[PDB]
Amino acid sequence: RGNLMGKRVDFSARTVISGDPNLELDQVGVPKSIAKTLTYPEVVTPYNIDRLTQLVRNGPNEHPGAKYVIRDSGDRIDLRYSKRAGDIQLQYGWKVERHIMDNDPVLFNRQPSLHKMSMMAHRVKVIPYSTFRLNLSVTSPYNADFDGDEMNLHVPQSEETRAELSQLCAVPLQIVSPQSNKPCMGIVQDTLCGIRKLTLRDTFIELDQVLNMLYWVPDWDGVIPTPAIIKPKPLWSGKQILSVAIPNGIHLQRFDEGTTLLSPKDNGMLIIDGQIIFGVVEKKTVGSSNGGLIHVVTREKGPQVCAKLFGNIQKVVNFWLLHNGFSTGIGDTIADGPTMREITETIAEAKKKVLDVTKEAQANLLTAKHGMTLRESFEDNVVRFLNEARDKAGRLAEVNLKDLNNVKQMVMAGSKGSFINIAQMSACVGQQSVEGKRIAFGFVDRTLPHFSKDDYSPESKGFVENSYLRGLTPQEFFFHAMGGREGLIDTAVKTAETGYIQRRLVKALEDIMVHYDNTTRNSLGNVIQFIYGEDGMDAAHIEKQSLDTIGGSDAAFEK
Amino acid sequence: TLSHLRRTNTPIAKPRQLHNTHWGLVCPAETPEGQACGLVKNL
Amino acid sequence: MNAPDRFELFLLGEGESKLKIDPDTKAPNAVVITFEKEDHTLGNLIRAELLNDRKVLFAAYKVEHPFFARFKLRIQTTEGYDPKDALKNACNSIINKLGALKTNFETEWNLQTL
Amino acid sequence: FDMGGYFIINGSEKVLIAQERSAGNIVQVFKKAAPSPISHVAEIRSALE
Amino acid sequence: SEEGPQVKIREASKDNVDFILSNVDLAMANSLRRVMIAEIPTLAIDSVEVETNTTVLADEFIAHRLGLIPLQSMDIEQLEYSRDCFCEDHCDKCSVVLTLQAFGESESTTNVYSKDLVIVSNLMGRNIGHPIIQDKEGNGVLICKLRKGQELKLTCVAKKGIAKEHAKWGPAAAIEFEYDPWNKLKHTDYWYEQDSAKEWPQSKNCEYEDPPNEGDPFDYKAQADTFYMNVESVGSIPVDQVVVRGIDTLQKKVASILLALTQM
Amino acid sequence: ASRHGQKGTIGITYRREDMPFTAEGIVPDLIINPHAIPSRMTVAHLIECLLSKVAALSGNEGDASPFTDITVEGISKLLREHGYQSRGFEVMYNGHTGKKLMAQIFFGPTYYQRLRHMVDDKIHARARGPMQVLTRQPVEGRSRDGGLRFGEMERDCMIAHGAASFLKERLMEASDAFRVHICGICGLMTVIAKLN
Amino acid sequence: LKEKAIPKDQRATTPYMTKYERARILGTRALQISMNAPVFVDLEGETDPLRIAMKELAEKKIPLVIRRYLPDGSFEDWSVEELIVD
Amino acid sequence: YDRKVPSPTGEYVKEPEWVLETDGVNLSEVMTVPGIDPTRIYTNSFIDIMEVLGIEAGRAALYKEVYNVIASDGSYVNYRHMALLVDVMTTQGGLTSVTRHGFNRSNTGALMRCSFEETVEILFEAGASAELDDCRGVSENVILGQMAPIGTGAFDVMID
Amino acid sequence: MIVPVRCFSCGKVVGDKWESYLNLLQEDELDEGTALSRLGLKRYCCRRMILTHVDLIEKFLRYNP
Amino acid sequence: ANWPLPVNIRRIIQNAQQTFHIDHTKPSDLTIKDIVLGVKDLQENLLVLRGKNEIIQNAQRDAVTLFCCLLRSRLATRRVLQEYRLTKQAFDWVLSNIEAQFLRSVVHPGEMVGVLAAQSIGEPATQMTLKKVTSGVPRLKEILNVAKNMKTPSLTVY
Amino acid sequence: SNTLFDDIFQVSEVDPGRYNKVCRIEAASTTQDQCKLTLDINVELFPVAAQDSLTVTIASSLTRSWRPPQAGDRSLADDYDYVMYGTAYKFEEVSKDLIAVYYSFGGLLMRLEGNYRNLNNLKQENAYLLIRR
Amino acid sequence: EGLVEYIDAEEEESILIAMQPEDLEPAELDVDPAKRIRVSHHATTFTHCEIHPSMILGVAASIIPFPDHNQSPRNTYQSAMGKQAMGVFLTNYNVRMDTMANILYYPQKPLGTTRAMEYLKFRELPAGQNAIVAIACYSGY
RNA sequence: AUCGAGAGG
Ligand SMILES: Nc1ncnc2c1ncn2[C@@H]1O[C@H](COP(=O)(O)OP(=O)(O)OP(=O)(O)O)[C@@H](O)[C@H]1O
Ligand SMILES: [Mg+2]
Ligand SMILES: [Zn+2]
Ligand SMILES: [Zn+2]
Repeated sequence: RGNLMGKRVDFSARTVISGDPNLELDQVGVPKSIAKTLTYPEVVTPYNIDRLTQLVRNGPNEHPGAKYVIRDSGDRIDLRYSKRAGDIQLQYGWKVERHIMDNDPVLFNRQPSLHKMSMMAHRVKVIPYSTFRLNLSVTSPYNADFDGDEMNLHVPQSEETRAELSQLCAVPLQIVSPQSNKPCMGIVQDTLCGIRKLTLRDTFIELDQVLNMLYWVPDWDGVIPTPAIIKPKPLWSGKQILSVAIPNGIHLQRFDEGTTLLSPKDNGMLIIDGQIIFGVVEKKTVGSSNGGLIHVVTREKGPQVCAKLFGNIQKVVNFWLLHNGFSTGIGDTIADGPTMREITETIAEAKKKVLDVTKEAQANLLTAKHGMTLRESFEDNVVRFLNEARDKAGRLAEVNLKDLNNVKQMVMAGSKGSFINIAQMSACVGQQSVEGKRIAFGFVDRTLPHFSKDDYSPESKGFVENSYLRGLTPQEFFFHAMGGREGLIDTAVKTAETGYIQRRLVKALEDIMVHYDNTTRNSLGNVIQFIYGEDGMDAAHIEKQSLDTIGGSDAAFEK
Repeated sequence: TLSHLRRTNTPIAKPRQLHNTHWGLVCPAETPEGQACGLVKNL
Repeated sequence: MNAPDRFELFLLGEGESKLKIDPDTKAPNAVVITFEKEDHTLGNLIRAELLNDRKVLFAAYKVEHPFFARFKLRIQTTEGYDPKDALKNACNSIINKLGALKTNFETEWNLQTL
Repeated sequence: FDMGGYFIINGSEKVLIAQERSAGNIVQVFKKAAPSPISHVAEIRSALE
Repeated sequence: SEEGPQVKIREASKDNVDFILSNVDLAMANSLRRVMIAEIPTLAIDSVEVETNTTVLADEFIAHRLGLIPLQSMDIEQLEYSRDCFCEDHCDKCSVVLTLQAFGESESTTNVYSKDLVIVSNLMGRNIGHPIIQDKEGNGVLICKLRKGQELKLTCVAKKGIAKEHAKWGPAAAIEFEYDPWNKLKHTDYWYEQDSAKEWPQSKNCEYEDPPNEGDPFDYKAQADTFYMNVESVGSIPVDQVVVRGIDTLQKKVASILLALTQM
Repeated sequence: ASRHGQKGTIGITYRREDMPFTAEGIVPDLIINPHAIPSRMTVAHLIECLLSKVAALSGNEGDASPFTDITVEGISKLLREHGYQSRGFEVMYNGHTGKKLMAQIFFGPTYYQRLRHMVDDKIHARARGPMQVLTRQPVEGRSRDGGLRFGEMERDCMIAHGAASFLKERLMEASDAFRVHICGICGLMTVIAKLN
Repeated sequence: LKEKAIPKDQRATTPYMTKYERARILGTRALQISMNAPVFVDLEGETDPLRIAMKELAEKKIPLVIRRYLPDGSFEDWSVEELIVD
Repeated sequence: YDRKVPSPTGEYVKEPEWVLETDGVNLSEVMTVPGIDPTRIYTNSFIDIMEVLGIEAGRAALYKEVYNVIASDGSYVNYRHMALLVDVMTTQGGLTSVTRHGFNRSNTGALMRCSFEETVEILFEAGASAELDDCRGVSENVILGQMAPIGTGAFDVMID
Repeated sequence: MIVPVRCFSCGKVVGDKWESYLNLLQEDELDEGTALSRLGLKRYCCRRMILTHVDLIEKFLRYNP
Repeated sequence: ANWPLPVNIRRIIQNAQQTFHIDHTKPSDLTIKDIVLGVKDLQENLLVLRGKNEIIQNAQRDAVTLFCCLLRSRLATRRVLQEYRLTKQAFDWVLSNIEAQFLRSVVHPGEMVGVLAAQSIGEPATQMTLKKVTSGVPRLKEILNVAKNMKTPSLTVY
Repeated sequence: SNTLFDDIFQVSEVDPGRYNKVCRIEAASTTQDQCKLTLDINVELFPVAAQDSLTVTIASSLTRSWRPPQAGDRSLADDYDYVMYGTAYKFEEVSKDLIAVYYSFGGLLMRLEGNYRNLNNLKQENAYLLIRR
Repeated sequence: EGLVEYIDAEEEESILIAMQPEDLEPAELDVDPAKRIRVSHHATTFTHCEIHPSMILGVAASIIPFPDHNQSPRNTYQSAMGKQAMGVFLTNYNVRMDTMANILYYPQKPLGTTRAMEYLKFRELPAGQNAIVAIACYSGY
């Protein structure tokens, strides 16, 4: 297991990673110190010799350089310590161990390697700092974060291996993932929030900013788009400028909820010939989702064009957002005074409902359905009451939040946040649960020594009427800590069991390959499937489409 | 330093979870993340 | 460890010229100038003053990376107008304005008392 | 500010982590598993003073 | 007076000058503030050699503090960049050498100030290298504290530099910048709970511009032309010189661009 | 990292001119993304910002004690008394342009902690190097100039990609390839081989 | 054993070139070019062996034959010129 | 249970219907009970499904259980991957577990089996049975440092 | 451990102020906000340098060698 | 109605309506025979397995049945004219593009589909994070280990 | 290279929804009972009074990279106060002897309903909308 | 003097504790909305009272500011990271030859402090700095 | 080298 299936390897590197908005999706930022350490063996040809000699003259101490020269005899000339490091006269067929240079195939990896996406080929770009740099839209396949994560880099040593990395493992190829038959990369974080802000009909751009954004797109045609508004002042829309990033010939049609062809609320999406007709751009349009811009552009234009689309969109949106600004404060968690009154009244009515159900149960007037304890019925009813209370208070809060509220902005764009976050921060965090039940009596008939015995009230069993803004009480805080400990245990313990499961799954199906007769066989030749997936289709080239004959009435079918 | 001095260990039916009787005796928040989660406690 | 020396932000290196001028493909009468060892201070002023010029159809400056001190200026001008001359005129107008500012501030400061 | 509470062995400062055990001399009743022939057990772990 | 930008100095002191810059595009005012921060040169300690150190502070700590010391740089144009003067390492024409010797002779703590720095190089009659003291006591920046029996003896070489190389060569501390205090241009979109007027505090500079009128439509064509600035100096250089040299350095950069064209 | 579980690493270092500035000329020592906030749900971070802003302006210590009646409304009343907007927002200008940011920025003093993880204590790269005696495989550890391990999961990942030659290169040419002599009849590497 | 060959007429394997065999063909050709091998397409300012091999694949001048093995042990051989690249 | 069913018009409509859920499994006896629909009865225990209805029904129930586990999280995995797993389990004619008991005991080569679990026992029994490893497996070539018959390694490149 | 020479964010020198500040608190019986005001520290970035500083050098001085 | 299928017919139709500038006012130059016979020919053209013998032909017919159902629903004669004002040129281009995309959608022999399947199952499992029935990773362990005794057996009677 | 359409409408309602600067506009054609209009207007650039009467025009001209007005030697084709450029996305028929046309000026939308403009408003990227007080 | 007692957990089983002394007060509505919802105790027969509820925390969690407004796992994370924070671990650091030591140049006391901190000696020996932090999107680095 | 311990995602 430890020396044959896996082993430590040469020509490897590893370091902390941060992200770079100005790096390309398939590119990786490699520190100079790493570049001067890792070498590629390059055989001198008439094509490369004039460069190679220079590198060997440039020396191993400064990049682009080289560290070793291998003669025909197999002797290695060390350029660090050699009296002949100066007068080297390269002969054809010799090998030069050149420094790793820009646009060189490497394999980039993050060690929880659950995906083939976890190891992807990248184009080297050498950088002046100690961290690995990578594009934001490539974080998702690696599950990468910049809170301190370290990533690893491997260097091919033969041209065949470089071809394998560039023709199979390249990042643009892996855009459409075979699992889930959808793209795995998309527009995230600042780019996504800014793209929603930019696509708004209210967003208008002046001539100077328009020109700078147009130049910012690397493949700009130089044709300044005709401004949407002309006479009172030449005003472009954000959609117009962003349409420059969209390649010509791209058509995207999506209808959302109540979307007319007049799109009154700017919902939905219509794009014709790489120009957006209506709608606000958000996670649906430009995320990893099926039928998004990434899937459509990869299928129609090709993986390379989509990979460049990532960078073009990022440049435009990041520039506009930098000059627009975005922020979040405690003011984004405050709810109106009347809204807070209504939230507390919702909590109080839920408390009254719980109390009345309890008084009913104590009177033995409750009747439990078949297969359920009377106490089980009581528990289910109280839990449902309190969960409904939390959800209703949170919805009150979210309706109260204005469009300028930045948490609501991030949720609308889809860059971060959820409804439950708004509810817990602004209205109340609700009921805490351990092992599927409310907090129990660790003490005799009491959850805490501060309560009376045989107390079943919501606050006694771990209901937090307080939002994170209001602040948890002592008992609420202890109950919440009890709840969170369970999640910490689940992380630290689940990981091992899921890893064991994945190892067994991989060892069970490792030999399963599609042979040249379209069958799916194991090492011994036994047929697992006579055709892969029973349709013979690679999972990446597959999208959900509707079968129009199956649905509807017979009359509509006839028509 | 203080924290390393105020530290316990439980060598091994639900030891890891924060028990009710831990109130006021063991810190509810301070625990290692990883294999020693819940088993290692701080006073 | 890997950090470039701070002096690289303003000192031109060997084989590096301040301005590199290259014709622009996909546009008529347009040029791209690569200001080396320069930052936003010069770029924004030059671009705004170019935008003042009537016969300048396009002017935009970008910094392709925060790591490196350099920027790119794209200028497209009217037929019969060399973009290099447009840049020269923008520079001279900038300098005239700055000199006027220096003179007027000096008079005002001489007026003040403390 | 140093609060002490440690030892110095061969120049290295060393702390003794408290070891948590269940008290002896406590009688506890546990239902044995359903397949087990005995329904309940009462156990005492008597430790000398 | 002269056509173009127009300055009205509201208040002025040796430390701060608060003025109004009129009839100017924003890019120019921003470039001027960036130059005032980064590009106007000063003199600062860029080399320290420690003969003896028995203080509780380490040498790197003290050298960093010494580089942070403000030094007179009014005549800094008569000094030359060390990289731009032909000596082997440094000379009198491109550097100023200072000495610091302090012994804790007193039982009570002996403090060290920037006044305790002495100059060994020949100034050659230019106002340069004198440590800046604005303390009413006359004692400088507290460099170190010494117990009885502790000595610090070292030599500093101060050279010419800019804040874009290291913040120690910083002539100005903080520059206050505001345009359109009434937000007539609508260059910002206010964040509010109930009312932007009530929740957002009013600017002082709001008095200087005429208040807006609700009946009139929004002036789309209008661009920001009047700017309210306050420049505060460390004291290594007078404030008036801070702004004047910012102007001059920006001019020099533009002129070097023009010369680069002529040489192209 | 701040005192609320918000860990992060430096992505870029900006000089004061490039940094966004308030009207007072104040500048952030540190800029964090709003996107860290809504998912983590650490309100106390923003409350620390607000309370510390009031504490710096007033010169009095801020009481961030748990289980106190310190409310955001009162702290914001104090901050408004000090002339700044009650919710801690401040109008800020782009450093590169001088144009007012359309947004108003949550701006304030926050306690931050420098952690024991630094990049230059982590950097590693090997190429060729020292090898362990028994396995003839690259040694372990940064301190020994060792080789990063190509784990079983990584072998599986390369298998899913279909890059067989890269796998053979990682598994022999980069770790422990060796040439040995076997007898055709014996079937075992018991051949005594004198090459010269 | 002997004669596991299948005649070109009645060959059932895919007329198109699999991503894996294109990758191996390009890699082998790039290795050959890197080891000072003759090039059968005229170069146009091209010096990377992989790009030379890609151009040769486009112009169908790579003189290599892919031998595909059916699970029974019979082999079907396709010249790179025969196979379709898409 | 709500249910989508063809209306007389042809359109699909929601017909709620009564459904029984039982805490134990006695499949064989229960489906013979009158008044039920024996064609639609279902168990969450797929082994009973295999016992009562045959191996194909076992494979179908296996896919159903795996799918529901995946879809509880909201996670979606394409049919083919789960189908590959289920067909691998059911291709022997019975339920082969992904365990040292189920798939590691097979006719496959010794090295591939020893790379998972019970390594030395497998190697010893290979020595005693005089087993011959085909080396057709990936793990065998990985141990031998040879190119596996995987992707690039499946076909053979030959000169013209 | 000793007073920072200048405010990290502005660069306004604060190393000359420290001692005065202390005498403003003790001799004059002043509160910290007004003391920082008298020292000319008007921006809170400058105020935190003096207000939150801990002068650990005094503890370091007590060590005999 | 919505299921994962190889070739997105709708996108191809929109591409045709834009590439050839379809005009609704003008009458289509397509024959009824053209539409019906061309769709039949396109069905004949799509091949997953290329054997001549009848069992392989039947297997291919199986493999293409559902996609042919989609093709028939999307390219019916009333739809090809009334729903989209497709000219004959657009129709022929749609046919050829459908064939090309389908042939590009086929699996490439050499895909290590077992390893891909195992990873595709395992990655969501490790991401799983948390009523009357066993669920999640424990239930998955039960399923994978063919555990004779499960925590929550259940029978669903209709 | 001439005018495609002209009319004078009256505003019924003006409604900004979640928009500070843009308003949706409902209008009815004068002298044409069956002709109506819907439009997204920048009210900050041109406010729209309720029950206001406005002249509206659609033109083909008066691709090529946009050039600023420079010296104004280029002559306006617009006595109008509000002009936009857009692209039409759909051309549907609402009923026999009636048509409806959709336009998108940079995401600002417009829908016009009238019977006779078969030759006019042909499908094209080209579009100029003009509005006079 | 019997004003304070030591309570085992086993003895905790048999007692009734109040969180604050104000709970032992008469009752007779108009409240500040921003304050937390505190339950009317509606209970009697108290035998004890907590010294202060914030004492349930350990040394590490006593450093956290406003942890009652934070989701608990983040409090755990911070408790694990304050031990990784850098500061003056002792004032005699120059005297001892520790294998590794890291010390801040200019340590700052926190602007937001716990009342527990005084007994933890944090303000006297801090391990962080009061950095001016802006929350903003700015070039997206 | 073995064994233990602590941390990181
Ligand atoms: N699509 C996403 N949606 C919501 N939150 C996300 C998303 N992606 C990442 N996160 C956040 O990133 C964190 C998840 O931790 P993550 O799984 O990335 O770390 P890990 O290395 O896998 O395990 P650990 O850190 O516990 O050792 C959480 O804070 C989560 O909220
Ligand atoms: Mg993480
Ligand atoms: Zn000199
Ligand atoms: Zn300051």
